[PDB]
Amino acid sequence: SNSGVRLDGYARLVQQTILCHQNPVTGLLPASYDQKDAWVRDNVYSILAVWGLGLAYRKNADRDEDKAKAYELEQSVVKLMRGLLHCMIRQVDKVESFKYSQSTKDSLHAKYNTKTCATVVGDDQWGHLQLDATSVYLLFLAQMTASGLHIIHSLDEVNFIQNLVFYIEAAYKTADFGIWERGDKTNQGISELNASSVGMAKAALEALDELDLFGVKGGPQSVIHVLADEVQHCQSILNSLLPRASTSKEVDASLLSVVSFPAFAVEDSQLVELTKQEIITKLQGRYGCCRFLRDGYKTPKEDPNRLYYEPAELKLFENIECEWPLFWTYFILDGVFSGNAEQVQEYKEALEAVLIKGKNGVPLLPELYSVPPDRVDEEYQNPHTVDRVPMGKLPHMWGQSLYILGSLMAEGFLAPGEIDPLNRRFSTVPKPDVVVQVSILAETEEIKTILKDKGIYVETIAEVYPIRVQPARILSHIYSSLGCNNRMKLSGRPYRHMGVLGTSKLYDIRKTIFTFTPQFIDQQQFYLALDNKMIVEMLRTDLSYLCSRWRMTGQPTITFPISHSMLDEDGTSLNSSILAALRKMQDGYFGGARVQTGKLSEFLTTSCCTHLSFMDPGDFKALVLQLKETSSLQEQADILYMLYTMKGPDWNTELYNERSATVRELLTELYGKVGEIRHWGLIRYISGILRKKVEALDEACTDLLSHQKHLTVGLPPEPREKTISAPLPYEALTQLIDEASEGDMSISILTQEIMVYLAMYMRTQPGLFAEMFRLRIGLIIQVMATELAHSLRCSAEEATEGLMNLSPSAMKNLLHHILSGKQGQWQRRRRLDGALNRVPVGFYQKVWKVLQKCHGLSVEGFVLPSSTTREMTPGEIKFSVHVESVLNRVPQPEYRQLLVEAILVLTMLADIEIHSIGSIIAVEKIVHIANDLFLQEQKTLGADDTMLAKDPASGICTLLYDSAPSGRFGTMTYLSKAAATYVQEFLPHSICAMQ
Amino acid sequence: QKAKIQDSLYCAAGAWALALAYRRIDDDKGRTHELEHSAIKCMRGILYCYMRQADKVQQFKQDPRPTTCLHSVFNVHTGDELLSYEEYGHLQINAVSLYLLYLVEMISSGLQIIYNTDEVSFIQNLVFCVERVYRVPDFGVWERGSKYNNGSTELHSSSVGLAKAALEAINGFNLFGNQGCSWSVIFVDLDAHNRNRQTLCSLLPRESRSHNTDAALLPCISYPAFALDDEVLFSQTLDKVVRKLKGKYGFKRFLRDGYRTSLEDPNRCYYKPAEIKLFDGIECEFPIFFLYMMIDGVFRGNPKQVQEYQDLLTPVLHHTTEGYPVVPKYYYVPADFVEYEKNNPGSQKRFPSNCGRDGKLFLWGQALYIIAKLLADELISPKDIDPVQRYVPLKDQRNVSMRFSNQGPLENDLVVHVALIAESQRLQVFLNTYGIQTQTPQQVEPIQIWPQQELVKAYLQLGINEKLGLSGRPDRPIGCLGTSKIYRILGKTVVCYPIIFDLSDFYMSQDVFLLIDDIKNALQFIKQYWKMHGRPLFLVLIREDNIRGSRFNPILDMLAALKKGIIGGVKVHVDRLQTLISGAVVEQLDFLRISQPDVNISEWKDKPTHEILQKLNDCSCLASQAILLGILLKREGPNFITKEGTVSDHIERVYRRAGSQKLWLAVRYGAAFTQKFSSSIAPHITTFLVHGKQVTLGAFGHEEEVISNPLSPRVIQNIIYYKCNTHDEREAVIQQELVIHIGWIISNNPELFSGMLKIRIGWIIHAMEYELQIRGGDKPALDLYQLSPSEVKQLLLDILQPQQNGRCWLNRRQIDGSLNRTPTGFYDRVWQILERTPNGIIVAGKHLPQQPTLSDMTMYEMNFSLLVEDTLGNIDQPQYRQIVVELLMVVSIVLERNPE
Repeated sequence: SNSGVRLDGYARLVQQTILCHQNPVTGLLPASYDQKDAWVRDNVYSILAVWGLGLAYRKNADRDEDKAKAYELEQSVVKLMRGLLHCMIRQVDKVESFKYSQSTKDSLHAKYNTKTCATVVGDDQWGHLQLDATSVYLLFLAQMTASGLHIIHSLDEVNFIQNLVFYIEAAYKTADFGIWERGDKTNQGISELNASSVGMAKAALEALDELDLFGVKGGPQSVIHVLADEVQHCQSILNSLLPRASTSKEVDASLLSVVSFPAFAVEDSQLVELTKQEIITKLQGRYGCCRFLRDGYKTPKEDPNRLYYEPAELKLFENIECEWPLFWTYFILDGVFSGNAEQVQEYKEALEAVLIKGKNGVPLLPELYSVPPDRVDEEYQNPHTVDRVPMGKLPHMWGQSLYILGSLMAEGFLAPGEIDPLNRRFSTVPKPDVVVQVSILAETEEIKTILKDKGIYVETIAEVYPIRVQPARILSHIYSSLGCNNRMKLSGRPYRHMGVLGTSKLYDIRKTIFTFTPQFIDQQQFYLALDNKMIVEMLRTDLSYLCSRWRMTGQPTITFPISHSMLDEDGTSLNSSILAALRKMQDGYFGGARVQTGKLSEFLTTSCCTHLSFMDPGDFKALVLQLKETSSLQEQADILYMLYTMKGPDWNTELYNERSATVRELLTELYGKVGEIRHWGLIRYISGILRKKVEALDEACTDLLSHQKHLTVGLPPEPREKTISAPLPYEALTQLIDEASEGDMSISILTQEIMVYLAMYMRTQPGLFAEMFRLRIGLIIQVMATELAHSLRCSAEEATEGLMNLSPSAMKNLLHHILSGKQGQWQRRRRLDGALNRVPVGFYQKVWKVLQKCHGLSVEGFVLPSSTTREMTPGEIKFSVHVESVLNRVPQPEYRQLLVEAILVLTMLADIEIHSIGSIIAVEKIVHIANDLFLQEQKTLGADDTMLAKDPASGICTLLYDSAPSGRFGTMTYLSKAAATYVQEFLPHSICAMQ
Repeated sequence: QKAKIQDSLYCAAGAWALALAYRRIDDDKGRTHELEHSAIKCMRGILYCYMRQADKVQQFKQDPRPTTCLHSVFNVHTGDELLSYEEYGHLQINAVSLYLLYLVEMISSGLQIIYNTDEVSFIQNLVFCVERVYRVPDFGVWERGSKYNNGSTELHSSSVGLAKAALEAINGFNLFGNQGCSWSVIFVDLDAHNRNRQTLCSLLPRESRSHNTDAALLPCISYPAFALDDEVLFSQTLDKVVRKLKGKYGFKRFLRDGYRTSLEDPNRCYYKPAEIKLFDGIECEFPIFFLYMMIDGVFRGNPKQVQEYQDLLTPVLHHTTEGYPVVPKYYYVPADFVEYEKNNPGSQKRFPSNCGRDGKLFLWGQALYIIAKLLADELISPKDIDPVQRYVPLKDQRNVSMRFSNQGPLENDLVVHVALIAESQRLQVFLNTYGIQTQTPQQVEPIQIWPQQELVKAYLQLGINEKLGLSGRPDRPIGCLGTSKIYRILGKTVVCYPIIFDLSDFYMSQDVFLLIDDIKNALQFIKQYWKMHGRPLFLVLIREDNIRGSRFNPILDMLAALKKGIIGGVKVHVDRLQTLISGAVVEQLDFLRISQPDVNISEWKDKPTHEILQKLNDCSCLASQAILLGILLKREGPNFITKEGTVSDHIERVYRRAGSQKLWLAVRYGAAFTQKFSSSIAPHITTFLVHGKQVTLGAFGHEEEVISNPLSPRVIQNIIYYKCNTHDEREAVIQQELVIHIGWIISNNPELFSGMLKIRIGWIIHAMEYELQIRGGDKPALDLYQLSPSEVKQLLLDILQPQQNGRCWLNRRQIDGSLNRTPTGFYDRVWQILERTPNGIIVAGKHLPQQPTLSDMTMYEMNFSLLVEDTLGNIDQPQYRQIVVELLMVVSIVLERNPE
């Protein structure tokens, strides 16, 4: 039959192409060419064609010979998988070291060896950080296990896989070198985040949710357990940074793999179409496409025997990116997968023209086509016009295997439902909604009586003896024991916080029902849970978030017990906010989700249940006396702090002759009486002494960083100012915050609070951060202090004391008011704008445009050369930070605003004239000339001297600051006149203005 | 960081047995899966470790030696070698055979271990390398080998038995499991299996020459091997081992075994002489053999033995903290009972070893214990643990393959088919005129007849791999049993005839009596050692030059006897070849498609080259031509050019002409010139060595070389050719004919050579020369170089006769002394004399002190006999030696009859 002949031809092709270099025993093919190495990604990718051929042969075998062929293919791919797994399992020490903290030195090697599976290079001669390879390996391992090919034999391998799951679970906040092993855009590799790694890791994490490695004949302990919060975080990160691969690359063709056949992890198909169209418009060429803009690989320049690209990429690597047909061969598979046919034929016809015929007349895919070294000038004027020639190695197993698999799939022998048995092709189907269940409990009989007074029927903590409730930290400590082994030196999952997605589900521990309360009602960590409105808003946000995704099965369950702190001052009734929240929970509409209340008895029959099997059994004495006798919280806090700093970090004060009362002990019991008075004047002080740290700070920091913003900690000036431009570990971030905060102590708590508020508000309303590029905490706090001082008309110390006393909700309200933006009226506005440096949305583009027609813009001696226009691009961050550094030389915010206005008016006026100034423009001279003209006009009008005053240290009339921008008497006209006069001063006696 | 191969394999087998037992439950909750996966992982790891070393296998395939031996000990963490071969030997073949047997057993069970086709090639090369284990000595199971422990290798019967069992198991089996067409089969040679069986049978009563008995003989005649299918001899060996090695706390390794005893010290790897005498009486006890005995008992269906061994094993067993059973490795005696135990054997109590309380265990012992307990508890059946049916009872040994014939065990009435093919049409019609029916090769057009070299080349082409580098099956001649089958090459049937019929450069192939005898011997060999299904095929060819006029009658006699139907008690059948071919199973080889003289030496030595050339040109006598060619070769060289081409070509032509004319002296001279040797000396020397005798190669009255261990053909050839260049001219061919005749006679009449230990060809040559001279009497003695092969054979058989009266007793004594014959029981009589001789015995100036021989050797040890023979070999006159031996026998008898 024709099918048999086609299968025989494909088998001959794959045998002659890939299987000829299998390297028996080891099972790992060489990574092409005469390199004598084995890359993990290529080894994983070069097996899909063989797997598909075996799958196609198996269903139509019905014969002894075809049975033998399919058996050989499956056994060979199994051997390759085992050989790949051996190299990773030989390096358990690196995985264990990487499980705690994140560093480049404790990472698995990216290039393993041939026979004997040894190491070839050290830890300082290559970039050994590739999460995508491990993610794709795990995803394909799960897919093959679902297919029915045994790859796992021993139970210790299950523990190793569980450890690797935690090894790759932190990819959403870990920076790696990248798929291209070249760090960021330029050389001298610096670790940075990219969307490809998280996109590859999310699908791998999702695949191993409940897939057993022992097949249909497994047991209780055969399934890998994964969480759900990490998947949601990765999805959010990918959605935030979908259009751009990273913060340094505008677009990368590697995003195709994420949004195509391997590892479908995407939503909002409009984004898929947008990124596909962008890639097609930007990277398409004549015989292929480029990886990314400005790459110099295999170029007649760059001196290839030299690494660490010098910062001289002006035009030496522009429009000469060679080609890469891999993105072309991905498109045919992407089209043929879901529903496209005409695109498949078009891409196949395009690809057949670029093919090269070698020995025995078989398809061969070249790596890249290099531009001729002589015809380089023509390409600069006529891009994508000059013919190219092949260059470099071309035994590309990856592209050849992908093309063979695509051709086999298009031939119709195999169906799309066989390659993926997990049904990952239906990720674009909308989910309508989810109903949320909420249970209400009373802490004691008094609370139950109070709720039954108002008509709310609940049950106490008792009477439900079969069901028990404990906080979520116990759940985290219990989870910290999964996948632990003593012989192999494995410590299990490290301790981490638990989200709402984990506590919602029910749990089974030794034939018992367990329920865990949400984390945000914890009072022994921070004071954020001491405010009722705060509790209400976090509850609403958590309800909305839980109702949003809920990608699990069954209805969720939330337990919200009422504590003693939720009552009023008299302790005889619940607060108005609490009763309003419960009444809104009733009637099935609260926040932005449907809420149904009841009793735990009914929710038991319909709720997700999780079975846990790993838990189954296998003179200071005078000072102390003064402390005892004295009263008032101020004196107690002062003496406790002094004794702690002097002699009592852990020393016993001996205050009680019977019980040894430590300094930490007394400080902790101080919280009990501090909480009752609700005195927000020393609770922050004592929290600073105890050095309490807010949980989930690192995720907030990475969320703030992912929005293309630069963070800053500390008060000015520099070097004390820091700049966190990359994510940092929790301990490193805490120590950096402490060093920036110095000995003021409370500054660290205030900065953490402000960061929490900013992270919370960014998600809800990501539109108020426009016109801002760099966030400085110290300037923000100074702004709040100055605003409070103005509002209360008091001294700075009184304003700071009032700000410290302010409730956290009041602090949030003040921050929102400041961010929204809602003599003495115009000067205050100018001062605020200069302090927050709210530049317009297109200032940098106009600056670049005017720079293109002059030699530079000098400010108070410092000059910005015009040669920078060709070394950078307007979209590049370095240009923006350079202009900001040039601008912020003056300390006065009013001067900064005047500088900005004068620059903008100069850019506007430059459009009318068509000429080149060819000279340095000093804007301070423009401002001084405009001020002199305004002074002369006001003197001509007849104003007395008192009105036309002089500033103490700037020489600019305060009435000029008071002047409105527009109008017939505004500063804009004076600035324009001064700019025109200066331009005429350096013009060849002719303007020739025309528009 | 050290690991063996036996313990891991035994643990894997125990895990597989436990999983097989657990398979019987449909709700096993994956317990069986873990055990199958662990066994598969262990097998894969061992296979990877074996295939890691590839150069050593290729080297061992050509020149086996301890240097080229495969390593057996390596690091566990990375699977790499750790300790040098100069401190462990690394020569052990039992492990490979046991691994192959367990692997084929597991594959037949239903497991999968082989991935691709390269593993098939590796298994084929492993089989090829292990096929030649019957000659190379091993280091033994215990790694010590000799009891003296000096650094010598010896033959072990257990290794031969295990290799034979693996060879039987691996024959004709699909390695891929359920599915397989032509790329999962293994080919075996019957000659190697036959030789292994002969070696096992010859060396079965005694495990080794230096060991009377050993406990290592148990796992080879038991469940792991099940290779002794003799019943009476197996029972005798079992009774002997039980009687001689039974102990209170278990079974000892062997007598006089100072293995990790109290007196042993960790400062001398090799034991000093006479230390073994001091080391007796403190031998350790190993209770692991109780489990093997219990397994044998349950396999044989004898519950009483199982109960008795369970009751014996109950008290010695230890317990853990949780009470889990413990099997300690060995038992030792404290130093305060070293001497008291010697007086009373076993009356005192021993002490447990370190691995009997906590922190140390014995995985092999625990695995054997759990296997034995599982077998005893009836949780499984003997059929399940033996899917291949290694052990069969007496009533089923009727139609098995490779073990017993269809006629029954105690029956031998096989009928062999014989095919008659002519050579020429004239010979065919000449035979037909006398009533003889033969068919010309031109009338069997569908059938083709090929020589033996084609099959050897086809076998050589097999087993070649390019990824690793494989040379395939070595170029070795194929035995008669292999050629007795019919093959199919490229769709064409291939038949071959035995190597006796092809033209041979030697001279005895022209004597028809030798051909009659050798075809009769081949027929007897086929009758005795044929076990395949289907009647064997025999091909005979008759050549026109064979009759040669007057020599045409006895050929008629043999062929008429063949037509009658019976040849010396052997039944034969004759018919057309095509009729026999049809309806018969044909072997398939499918790999190919996939892939007095007037010249004296002294007188003519100084003659010039031109004179010698002219004399050669104008002379017609054969002897003068041969001597002139020899002088030219010695003086000028083999590359010289004469009137008839090169010197070598002229020598070959004159040698062939002499063979055609059959003048024996010239043929022998030419054969000596051509430096040709027979390809059967190695089997003869190896069977002589395995028998217990010794052979020495040399000339009478000159230097002689003694051989005590098997050697490569190259070294023996070089030694004999150097000796031949030293002393004489034609002694090479005479020695070859004598050795082939002696080997044939001892193979067909072993009882004839009884009483002789050292076989010397030169002394036997002098013996028949003297006898022929005596027979000649007044007539001058005939030269032995001109004797026909039949006359030489008759003379050798006449001298080999036990001799009778009538002739002079001096001649009889001379013949007996020349043959080095010794009376039966002479060695034991000498030993008893030495025991009752306080001073010693001095002969020919040699001294035999009593203390070292009594403190080193024992009653039946062969090295004491070797020392006695060396002492007695200094006698020059053989008659004097015979008289001395008779006097020694008389002294022994007289002294034994009276102890006063």
